[PDB]
Amino acid sequence: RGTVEEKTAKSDPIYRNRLVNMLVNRILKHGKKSLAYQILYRAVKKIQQKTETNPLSVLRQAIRGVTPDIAVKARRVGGSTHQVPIEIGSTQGKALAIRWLLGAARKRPGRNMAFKLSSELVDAAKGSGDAVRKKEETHRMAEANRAFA
Amino acid sequence: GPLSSVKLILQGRNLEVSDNVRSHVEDKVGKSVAKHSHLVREVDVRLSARGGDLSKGPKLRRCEVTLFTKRHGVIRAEEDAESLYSSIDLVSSIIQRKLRKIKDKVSD
Amino acid sequence: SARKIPKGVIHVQASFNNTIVTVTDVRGRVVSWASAGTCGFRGTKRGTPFAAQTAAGNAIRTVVEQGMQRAEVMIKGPGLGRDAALRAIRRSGILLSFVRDVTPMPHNGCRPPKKRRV
Amino acid sequence: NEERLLNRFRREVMRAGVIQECKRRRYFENKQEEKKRKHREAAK
RNA sequence: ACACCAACGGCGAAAGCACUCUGCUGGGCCGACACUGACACUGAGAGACGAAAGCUAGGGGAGCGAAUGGGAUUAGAUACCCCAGUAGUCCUAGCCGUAAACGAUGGAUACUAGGCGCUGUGCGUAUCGACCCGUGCAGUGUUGUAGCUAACGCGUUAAGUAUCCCGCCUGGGGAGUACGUUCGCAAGAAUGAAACUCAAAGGAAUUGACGGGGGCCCGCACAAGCGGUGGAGCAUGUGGUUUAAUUCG
Repeated sequence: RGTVEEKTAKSDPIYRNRLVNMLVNRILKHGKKSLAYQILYRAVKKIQQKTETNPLSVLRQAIRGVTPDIAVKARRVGGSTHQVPIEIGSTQGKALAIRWLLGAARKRPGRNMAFKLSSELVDAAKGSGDAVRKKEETHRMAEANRAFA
Repeated sequence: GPLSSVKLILQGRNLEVSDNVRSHVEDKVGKSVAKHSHLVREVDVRLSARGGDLSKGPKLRRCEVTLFTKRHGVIRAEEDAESLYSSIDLVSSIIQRKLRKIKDKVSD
Repeated sequence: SARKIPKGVIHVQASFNNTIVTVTDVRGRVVSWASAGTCGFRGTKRGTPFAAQTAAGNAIRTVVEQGMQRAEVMIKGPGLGRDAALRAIRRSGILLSFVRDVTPMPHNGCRPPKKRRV
Repeated sequence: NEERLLNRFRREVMRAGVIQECKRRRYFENKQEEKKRKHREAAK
């Protein structure tokens, strides 16, 4: 098949941001869009309560520390499987960034999803927790095999 | 398939199955795919008979053996012979070539 | 130490599955050698252009006690380890006078062994 | 210096393909006609 | 053992022959009439040579490398892969006499379109000297008319048209085996059946299918996501088991 028709991406409902709307679509599970909306804006009203900066700043600065520049694509030549790394694009790194961020945010227990996404989000903002460690363990594997190409 | 092997499933159509029949099935099929080291999931051996003194047509014994293996696909072999025993030995030979096709194609 | 002269030959035994980056003076007393098996990883990984780059870098990074200006490189043999090694020496950028090949070009001397049939 | 490679470029004058030729066995005119027919037609 | 030179190139009867130089020596091709005057062709049996592997005798032994030995892959591996590695490979003197020893085409003469080539010489042009053009022949190659051929193709180097000479063939197995004999140090080579059995065995071409042969292009086919089944409980269907029947498909 050739290609996908280009893209249509709208901005955030109340902040007019194309990243946070991407994040509210990724936290969506089966159509409950008002509830995912609720979880994200309770996370923003939580992040105004924790520190006192723009949530765009702590969010974008968080996902800069989750986004990888390179990853493992276990490719094949002649039947021989090389673990050769290939440089991932930018918006691909956005989708992977909030991917690991969100799934890792679905592990830290204790309280509702606002506290869970808040806690793993500031752990991304401080280089701790699990999402940026997941960045490292997917980053120190492609670093480990640069002897391929 | 006495032990450790793929799961055996018989089908008997138009045929009252005996001890010597399914014993010959597990011993010829199972003991010829006993030098396997294959974790094949499921073997369906469907052993129907037809014709001759039973009905119109020549005397036929027709076996189909199907292997739902993990190892690169599914395979089936249908042979039609004058006896049950010649059917099951002949399908046993065919499935020997098909499994050596699978194992030998895993190379390098 | 050594004779302390900043000109000296570099030999790169680029094998079909390995590389060796040795460096020696004009007479031929080696001042350092470092190969793909030297720099850590070993096996099917060694003998790739990353191993040529890392083995050359860890080879000539230890001649900073000399600080050789006038470099000249005398490589040998077939393999995927040549061009990354020359990009490594030009990355260190020291006064590479001339690179050259000294590979054994036989004049039908000995019979090379059986073809592989794999 | 610049990142130009004239050793590879000059190398194909007398290629290192006389060393991938000489790893495997001395064999007669079947594979010397295959390699030297494909090589007599690669230069023409 | 002799890279580049190495060429769809040169020579030999074939096998073969390539680092250079020297010596002895074979054979080919071309011209002049310089000579003889049919001395010609083929060749049973015979004789010689005859790749490689093999064997006797003595040297020599770096690489490679049957057998062997170890490691690996593998259910297994006496094999492909890898590491060692003996005979052998080379030479002297012999024996052996077989090869897909193939151009899968015995030799010789005469005759029958061309195109594009290469090699060797000869004549004329051109210059006066290397070229360069046509050619006279001989040899080597590639497309190709006629004709032949079951077809593919061959086609002045015929598988064409004719003439001569020798060999060999008459269904496939059995079987290049048995027996005998000759040769051979042996390995074996040569000559070479039958009983019985089969209705085929073969050749060239076509159409399909297929290929762990290419080339190209689609498909939620894989990859990227998202969500499940397989785990638990239940609903239901099938197989098996049981029963008088667990209707049949």
